[PDB]
Amino acid sequence: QIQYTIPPREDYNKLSDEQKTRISEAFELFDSNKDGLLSYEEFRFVLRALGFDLPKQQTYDMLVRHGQRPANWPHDQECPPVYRQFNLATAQALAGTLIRQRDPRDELRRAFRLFDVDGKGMITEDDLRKVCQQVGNNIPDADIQAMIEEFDSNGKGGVDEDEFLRLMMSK
Amino acid sequence: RQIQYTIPPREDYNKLSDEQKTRISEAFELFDSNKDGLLSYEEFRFVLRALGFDLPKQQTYDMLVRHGQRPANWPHDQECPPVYRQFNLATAQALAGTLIRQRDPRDELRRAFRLFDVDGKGMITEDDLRKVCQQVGNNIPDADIQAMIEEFDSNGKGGVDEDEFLRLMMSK
Amino acid sequence: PAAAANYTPATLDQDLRSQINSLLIKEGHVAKIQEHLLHHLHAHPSNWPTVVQNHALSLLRSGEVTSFPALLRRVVEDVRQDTALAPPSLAVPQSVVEEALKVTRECLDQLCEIEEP
Amino acid sequence: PAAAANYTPATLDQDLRSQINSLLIKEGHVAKIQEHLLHHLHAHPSNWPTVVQNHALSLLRSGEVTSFPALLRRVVEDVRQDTAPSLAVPQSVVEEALKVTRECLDQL
Amino acid sequence: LMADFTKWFVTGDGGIMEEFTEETLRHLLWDVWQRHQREEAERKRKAEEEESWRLAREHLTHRLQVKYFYRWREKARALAT
Amino acid sequence: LMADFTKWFVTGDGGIMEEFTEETLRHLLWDVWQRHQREEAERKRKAEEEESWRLAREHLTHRLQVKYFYRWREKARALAT
Repeated sequence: QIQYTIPPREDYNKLSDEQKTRISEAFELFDSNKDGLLSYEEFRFVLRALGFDLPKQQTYDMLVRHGQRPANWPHDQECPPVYRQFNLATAQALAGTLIRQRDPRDELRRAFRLFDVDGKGMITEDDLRKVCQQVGNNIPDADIQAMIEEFDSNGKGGVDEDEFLRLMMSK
Repeated sequence: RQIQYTIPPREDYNKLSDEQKTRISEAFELFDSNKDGLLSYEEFRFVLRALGFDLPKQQTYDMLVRHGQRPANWPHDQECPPVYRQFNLATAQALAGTLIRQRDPRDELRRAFRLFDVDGKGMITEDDLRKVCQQVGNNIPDADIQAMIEEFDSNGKGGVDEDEFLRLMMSK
Repeated sequence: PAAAANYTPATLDQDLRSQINSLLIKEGHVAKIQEHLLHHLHAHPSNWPTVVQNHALSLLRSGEVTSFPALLRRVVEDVRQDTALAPPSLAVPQSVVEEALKVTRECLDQLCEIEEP
Repeated sequence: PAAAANYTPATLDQDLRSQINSLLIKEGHVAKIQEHLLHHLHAHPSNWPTVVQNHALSLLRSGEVTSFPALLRRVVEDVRQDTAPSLAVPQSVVEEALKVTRECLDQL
Repeated sequence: LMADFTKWFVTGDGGIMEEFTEETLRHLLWDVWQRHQREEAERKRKAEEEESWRLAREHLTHRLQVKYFYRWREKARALAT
Repeated sequence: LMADFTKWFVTGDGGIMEEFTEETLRHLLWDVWQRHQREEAERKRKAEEEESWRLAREHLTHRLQVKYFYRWREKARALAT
């Protein structure tokens, strides 16, 4: 297999400024060494910060394909995949591809799990109130009551995952 | 009488680095929870405190009256009080820029010194450096941190005081 | 008692010696305190102090004023102008003024007499 | 009840008729299990399993292999390189195999 | 009539009504001033503890510690030669 | 000689040594495999306790909650007429 190759940037360019800023943000966060380089696990975390929990296999493939050796490594010797690092370009490109390849439903399911922390299977007014307390802004109970009641099709007293996704993807 | 609603200059915002501009935009976007691209008075105050500025109310009020814009929902035929005015991204950028460029380099260092020495002992010891190491996540050999203390400890007191911290952190 | 000087009637009149003299005589064997009491007692019922406090509060909350002396000067000017315009307003109600007239009148009646030319 | 018939000497000799015959007869009054037992019990003393485990661990730690069958194939492939810390099974247990198998193969 | 003189005295410049209003304003305003200070202490306290600011603060702390710690350690290793 | 025959028989291709080593490797590797799994569980758990990660996580959580809450409330407000 071809190896050490830089990843394509086409899938990174079509992003918006916010996203790119978030990628650079995550990178800069987990770039404690400040060398503009990340270890393997740091990169895994950087992806986990963007909300990607990929399996070791996929990140390892990324590692062998697009991993660069560290400077301290003597070029006369072979370098193992694990000891390789990631420059900003690789992280950006890879994260970009991952994002554009991402299914739009995932973030919403994740969010649904964030709103419904008790795992009841649905989001109730109380949950929305807790989230409101988390956001900091105070919303009248009529609004949140309307946020639940308008989308509750069972009269169960909350919104399940399906309804959440459907309402959140609806135009 | 006082001029009012005027837009602030970007001259002090332009010479900034990408890091600074990005950090400002980050702070703004963070405290811009309503996502309307506008901040309230207190939201802006927090945005300034996010940059590490603990300005007095007087100064932020001056900023508010001078560069505060009326909100859209407000009827244009009547006067709106200063407190009800808001800040777009541009104003926050300009003001933050001026604040950053006018700020003396010692402030952030004194703050940092208080961050390293949280117990208020008056000096930073090896233990503190170890705790900070634990906070950052990276593990550094004790020889280095021991050298971080010993190399700059001129009293043999077992730590580095504020003066020494600034002197060393400002050293060329 | 004290022989007066034909009272210099118009409210905005200039003579200050008679005023400070009267004040001097009045403070001794103090009567001023009665005025203070009657006024406070009659000032609180119209609900003026709460308005004043609320205004001062708004001024402090906005951050427009950041020192007590500035707050004092500001509020004093504000009541000065509201009182000017009156003839929620911070102007002192006319009731307590009338009260001032009455109580001050009785005190002055006891204290002094006004000669006739 | 078994004739060697010049025994197909070369270690690389590819004979399955004799092998399946002998193995089949040997399976009755099974000896495979005795060899296996004696061998493990004699395999652990040489300290080989730790070498193998550490290698397999490294393979799993790197993330190169992410499934047990792949780990098995990878490691069996690796140990196979006897000819090349070596994962080769010590010669001791081989000699033991020779002895016990000879003994149990002598009876037939 | 005395009443006219009293009127001048009370509603005049430097009158009792003026000094009175000034004093009562002094005391009342001082009270509400201290009141406001305490209220600001508590309101600021409650405003500080909550999430958004806490995120900004934690971020700030981390960034600063990283920056100046590694900068410091660089100075140290440099001096160790 | 029987010794030669057993030699061929044991260390030959498809020999007893091969079947044996294969089998023992199978079971041994399964053991160490499970061991690695447990170790990974613990390593991930401890790795999660890192502060940088907690920050990334909290920031993400907050951001998501904000985004989708306000979006949701917007939809609600729209339908409420």
